Amino acid sequence: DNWRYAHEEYEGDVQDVFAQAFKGYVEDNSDHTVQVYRFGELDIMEQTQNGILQFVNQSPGFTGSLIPSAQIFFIPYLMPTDMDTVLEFFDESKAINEMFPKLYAEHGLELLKMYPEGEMVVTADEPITSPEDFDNKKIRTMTNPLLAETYKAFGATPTPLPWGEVYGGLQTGIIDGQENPIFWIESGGLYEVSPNLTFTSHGWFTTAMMANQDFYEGLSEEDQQLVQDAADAAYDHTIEHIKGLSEESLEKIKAASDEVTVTRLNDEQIQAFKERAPQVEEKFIEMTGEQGQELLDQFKADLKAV
Ligand SMILES: CC1=N[C@H](C(=O)O)CCN1
Ligand SMILES: [Mg+2]
Ligand SMILES: [Mg+2]
Ligand SMILES: [Mg+2]
Ligand SMILES: [Mg+2]
Repeated sequence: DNWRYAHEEYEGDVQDVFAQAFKGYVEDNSDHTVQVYRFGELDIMEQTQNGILQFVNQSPGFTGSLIPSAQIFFIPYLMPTDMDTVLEFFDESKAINEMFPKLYAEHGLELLKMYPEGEMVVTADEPITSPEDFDNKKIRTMTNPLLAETYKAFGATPTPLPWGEVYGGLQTGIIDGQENPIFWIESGGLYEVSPNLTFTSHGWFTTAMMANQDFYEGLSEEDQQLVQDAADAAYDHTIEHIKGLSEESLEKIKAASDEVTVTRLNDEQIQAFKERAPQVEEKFIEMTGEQGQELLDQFKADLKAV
């Protein structure tokens, strides 16, 4: 059979590395093919829920509108800063590995893997060292309600836009900045039009890969196990890919542009942003109720454990 798989990124980007590794495993261990669509090549969540696509890689930044619990990743300062700790969290978290699949299943999706891509970095038309520096800045975010609340809490004017409108928007001043991992800032050339990078340490860009659940449940036991084993292979390959990637990506940006500036917030500057985090957490629970509180409690337990 041929299984269609869509993701949000371009050739060679972190989601594509995961996708090609998944494809490779399926094709090396079966007679099936995986047809991968990169960004723009086909909405993708709609097409997966209605069965046009078999697999989709969608980030909580977008899925959080449909699946409110996925907004948890946008509570700032909740996630750890360092790669090693984040990796252990994604490996061991009940919230990630048991609770989230149930929440996705409510929407007709078989959640196969969640994984990190890289630390979130702000880019803007000036260095952002305090919430006051965000005042009257239009900062583009992905399109979920809580992420807009995070940026409002930080002092910015969130301008939730889809990805396609971002480069041009920064170029012509529709927006004043954005947030993304360094590998994407590099690969998308965003540093050309948004040259001041600030490492706020507030979060990680994370993503999820899932199947249409009716499709998955219709597969033979053998093929279901093939998919699980492919997802595991892809996860391991991708985790190895992201090791050192942010550092390499930043060196590439510095090599390409003398106009780029890098601001790393110190502990005092970080605390000023962390002061804004609790009211975001309360909005998350007001958006998700007792079920959201249960997830958040487990997510926090899991972070304590690592
Ligand atoms: C890192 C990344 N950013 C996109 C965005 O900010 O819309 C979505 C796909 N991947
Ligand atoms: Mg100002
Ligand atoms: Mg204002
Ligand atoms: Mg150098
Ligand atoms: Mg040069």
